[PDB]
Amino acid sequence: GKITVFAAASLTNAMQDIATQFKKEKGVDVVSSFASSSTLARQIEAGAPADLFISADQKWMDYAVDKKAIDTATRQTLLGNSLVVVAPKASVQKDFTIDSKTNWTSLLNGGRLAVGDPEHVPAGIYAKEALQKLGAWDTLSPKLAPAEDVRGALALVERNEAPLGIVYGSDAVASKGVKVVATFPEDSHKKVEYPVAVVEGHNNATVKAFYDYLKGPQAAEIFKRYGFTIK
Repeated sequence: GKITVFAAASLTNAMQDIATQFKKEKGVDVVSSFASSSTLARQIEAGAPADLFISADQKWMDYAVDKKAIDTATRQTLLGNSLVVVAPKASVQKDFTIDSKTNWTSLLNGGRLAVGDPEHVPAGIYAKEALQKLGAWDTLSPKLAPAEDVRGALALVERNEAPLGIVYGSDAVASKGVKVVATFPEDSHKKVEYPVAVVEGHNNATVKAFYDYLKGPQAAEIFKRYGFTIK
């Protein structure tokens, strides 16, 4: 039959390849919707008939659980990731270090810093927490180029519409157009974690077999090659 997965936009390439292999080996079509985890959790609350939800943070899974929208016994942390700064591939921007004295103003040179919208996109929330911790937020908040999800922020940098952007380490792996120029210290922000859960009322043998496959070795291979860490 058919399975619908709502997945954080950073999972795009990994989930597409997983769906391909799952169809090949088991016959079932997996159709994913990719968007900010916030948008997808709100769609699920409203009644969108997703079978599985994978969030780029604990926050928006918590939100869907609190709304009684999730089969909570299935909830498990699946993946981790790093938070990075990226530049267009061709840019001459050097690697730099991120600390309380980083000269963000200098690095941007009058350009914007592409981010997932920090009002709700997990990549933006992680970014804001870090820049607040580091004392850079009041300097950088006027210079942001927010995006509907972390892949829209990635696309701004790819197109050299922003000279730097904050995206996940895995997003740099997926893109042929950017390179990593810095990594946020892990102690600057909450650990990046992706919970998966079956959506309430969607726990049937078909959906459950694909849920199990996500936690399995074929999926793990694909996730690792796309720059996710396996929990």
